[PDB]
Amino acid sequence: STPKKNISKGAVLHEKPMTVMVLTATEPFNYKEGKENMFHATVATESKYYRVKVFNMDLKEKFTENQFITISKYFNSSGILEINETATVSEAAPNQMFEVPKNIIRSAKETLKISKIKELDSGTLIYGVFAVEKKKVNDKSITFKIKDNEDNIKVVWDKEQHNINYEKGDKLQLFSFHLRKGNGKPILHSGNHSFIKGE
Repeated sequence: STPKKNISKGAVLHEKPMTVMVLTATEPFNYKEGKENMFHATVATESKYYRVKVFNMDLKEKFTENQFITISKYFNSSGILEINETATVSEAAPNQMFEVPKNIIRSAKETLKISKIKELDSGTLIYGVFAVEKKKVNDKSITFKIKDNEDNIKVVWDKEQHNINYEKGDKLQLFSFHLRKGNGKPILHSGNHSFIKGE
């Protein structure tokens, strides 16, 4: 009876309602064959921004820029908000609304330096806008080398390569990539919810 369907392993349920303002939301996309589409979103309170993964497509209309929504029975997976059918998502009441500080909006849309990304814990989910230095396509994987002014890192995508035709010099917007660290150079690797988009 599946109230944790599509939800990450050790995600914590939050029953208390939280009002947020929607900052950004991607289009729905297929992340896994046979599964309902999902989309990525970023959302903010007065004190913080959150990355959001929503697995219920009945909610896309709720996730529009500058809309205030009240969310309850959502899951928290190491700081990432995950929303399925269990959640209640309603239009916010006027007195639940608020001003979002400029610094919160800025840091929500900000891209970390690659050198700084490598300092995060292994398993940290990575988001951001990066320039492509080069790419290698083989049959089983696409391997990007992304760079900024100071550093570079390898990005591995081993899922469907239908719309991953980006080229040298293009900027990629990455969503929910896994930072992998261990015996060797850190890499970013695609995972279940990984998504790439231009612009």
